[PDB]
Amino acid sequence: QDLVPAAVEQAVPIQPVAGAALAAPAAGQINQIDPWIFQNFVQCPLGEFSISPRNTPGEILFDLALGPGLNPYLAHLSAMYTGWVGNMEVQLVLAGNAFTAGKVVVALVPPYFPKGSLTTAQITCFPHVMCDVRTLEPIQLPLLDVRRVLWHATQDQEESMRLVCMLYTPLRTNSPGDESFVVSGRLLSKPAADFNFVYLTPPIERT
Amino acid sequence: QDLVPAAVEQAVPIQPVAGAALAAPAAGQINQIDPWIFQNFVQCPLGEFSISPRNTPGEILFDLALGPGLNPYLAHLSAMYTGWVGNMEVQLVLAGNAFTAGKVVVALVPPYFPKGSLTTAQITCFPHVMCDVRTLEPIQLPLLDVRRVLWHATQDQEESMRLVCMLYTPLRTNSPGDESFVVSGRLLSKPAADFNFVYLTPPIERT
Amino acid sequence: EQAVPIQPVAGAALAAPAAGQINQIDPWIFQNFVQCPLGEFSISPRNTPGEILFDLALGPGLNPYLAHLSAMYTGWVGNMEVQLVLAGNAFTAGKVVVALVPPYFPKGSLTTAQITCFPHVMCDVRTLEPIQLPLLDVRRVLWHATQDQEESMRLVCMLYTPLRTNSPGDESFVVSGRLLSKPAADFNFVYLTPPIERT
Amino acid sequence: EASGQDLVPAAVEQAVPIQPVAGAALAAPAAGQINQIDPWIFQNFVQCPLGEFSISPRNTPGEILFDLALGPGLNPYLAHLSAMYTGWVGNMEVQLVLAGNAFTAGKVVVALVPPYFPKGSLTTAQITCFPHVMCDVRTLEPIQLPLLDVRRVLWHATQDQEESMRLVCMLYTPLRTNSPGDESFVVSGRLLSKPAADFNFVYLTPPIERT
Repeated sequence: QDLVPAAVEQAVPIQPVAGAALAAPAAGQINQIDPWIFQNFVQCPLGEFSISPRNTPGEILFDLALGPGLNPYLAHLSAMYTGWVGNMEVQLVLAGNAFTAGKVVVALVPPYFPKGSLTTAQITCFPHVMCDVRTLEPIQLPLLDVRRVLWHATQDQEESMRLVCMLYTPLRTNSPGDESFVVSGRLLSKPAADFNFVYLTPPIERT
Repeated sequence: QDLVPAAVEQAVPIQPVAGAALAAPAAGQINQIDPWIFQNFVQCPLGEFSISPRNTPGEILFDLALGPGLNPYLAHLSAMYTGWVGNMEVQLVLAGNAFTAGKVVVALVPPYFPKGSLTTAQITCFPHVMCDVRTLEPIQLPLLDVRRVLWHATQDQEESMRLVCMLYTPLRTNSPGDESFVVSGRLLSKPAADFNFVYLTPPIERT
Repeated sequence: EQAVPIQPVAGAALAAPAAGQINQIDPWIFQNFVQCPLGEFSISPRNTPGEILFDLALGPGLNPYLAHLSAMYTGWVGNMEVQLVLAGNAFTAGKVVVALVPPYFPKGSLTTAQITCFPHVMCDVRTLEPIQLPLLDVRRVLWHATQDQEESMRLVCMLYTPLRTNSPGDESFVVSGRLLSKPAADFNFVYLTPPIERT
Repeated sequence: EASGQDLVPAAVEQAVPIQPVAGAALAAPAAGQINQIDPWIFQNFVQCPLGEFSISPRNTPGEILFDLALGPGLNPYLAHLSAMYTGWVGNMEVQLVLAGNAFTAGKVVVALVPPYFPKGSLTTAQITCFPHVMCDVRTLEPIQLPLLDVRRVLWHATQDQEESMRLVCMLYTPLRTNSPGDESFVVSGRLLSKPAADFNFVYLTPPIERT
């Protein structure tokens, strides 16, 4: 006998990817960061968007890319280093009342996947999480570092794992004053447990 | 003395059915699949429907059937094999605001049950789960493999356990702009812990 | 050469608990390869590769003695053992592939490439000894019923690589092949039954 | 024309001067998932998609009989699986079937040209400069030979624009026959393949339709 539940958490599963352990011998240095940067999220420099009843399902709300540019602290430290390697952790927040119905999908698109058009039927094929616009609490995901190079360079804009958000179900409400109720959405990020820069360097302050 | 609670999870109970353990001696092979296919749901190729205030209670919203056709990964691997056996796991998501009231029932209709008309009084007789249209999180169910044959054939459209969704309680709202508020609904699926194909075969790509 | 990527298929040890009886066969029948009813072909130098030389499914109809015994029982189950013979001297060249298609497969054309994807063997036309290989009873039911031909595992023989020989003014020197079969160690009939007249 | 041993059953694998090459073991700690292909695929050889070719007595020494690059496009199974993932690692094992008639004669050469080598000419003067084998068109047994993943990065994207150690078989000596009558046996050569010990893909993706 057994008993299967009918409601479980989302909890995207992963297989741990190595950070500095791969880039160690081929890098001149391995530079730590302030251990408190791992300790809270912070709004990504571009983590801003807004859903609207005039968005068709399938539209990509945002498409971020793993890197130190997702965290204003890492973005500031990146001026003193030539490259980076490791994982990060993102979270999303929405602003919707009980009148807005609709669901979006946040998926972890890997690198080297053909950058083209994604259908709603495809977006769920990736490791993902489904979030409806009525949620109050933030929703987090691990941005791993699937890569075939030992460590990326900061200033060269390497290709890494992306994170895409698609409007799964058409956002629609009842008929109060609507079509003027953009659901705002924000993104915050913080380095995962295995993030660190690669080579100390004069702060060039121009990146 | 004792104390019985008043609110528990749904958690449909099961008795484990054997997968490859039955089909082992009478099959030429037993082919594994990528162990990561077990690790996330993905929208069923036909997992799309929509409830409307113009649906009478009793209407069947969808009726799926156990098989590799519920998962685009299994559906793709099925071209290299002649048959399959095992269990799967489905989940359902809805898109409703706080104004839509109504409940549906998801039941596991067994094979060889007379394919006819099901009343609302009957739908709850099966192992089922009750879901109201206001739910935010997905709701999952185990699609077991009740069968009297050792293993089904992929290309012959065998008869297996179905999964039916009936509008239990009439979906109705208050009176904002309504009758134009179809509650979208989607289905995702993934192989259970005991799924595998039966016989390697040139990929015929035409199924 | 009897090494194909296949598992041992249980027969008559899987159908025993649900069969009323398990009837045996005259053991002499186990010791004589008999010509299958359509297990014969003849390759010509102009036969294009990819052709189907023979195709035949497992069942009691592959053996005259087994076909005669089938009229006396209700069901049958078990494997068989076949061998291919080719008539070619040392001055030939060309290959023939023999595959084991599963007992559920969309019928139609098979290119010379797909035929290799099954558990198969490749055979040169210069092989003296008969090529032996098993015919296992892959199935979903326990034991097949004698009075209705259901899907069973089939042998398919495809001309893989064309024939390269000289030939005199006549008659182009075909390479003829034949196929013989016999019951395996655990081929049995199920339920003794009065032999109905039109079987 | 007969079953005799007047042929060259040179199934001998001359020691190809090349070290072993690590496969998926290098990309495992860099892939976010755990992936694995059907073990039965590792069992039997199968004709490569473009696995057929033919040698005519009018072919000139130096003509490329075939030139095929390492990747999932060498097995129907692997090619079908490659539509589900994004990236692949590992080596391959290839059998060459050259069992021409006993009245024929001629030799070809198979070489493991490394990546980043300029494609194109590959003249007969330099085909032997690579780790190679010399094969006779009258060989009975299939000639086994490895296809290692000599690479610069961890894995190759399943979109195989990458550079992989391609394998090239070139006609070395002209094909000539010896039978007394008005006919030169054109020999039909085949190519079978199967994944090596630790060939593997990396990251699951939606199985695109038009691969």
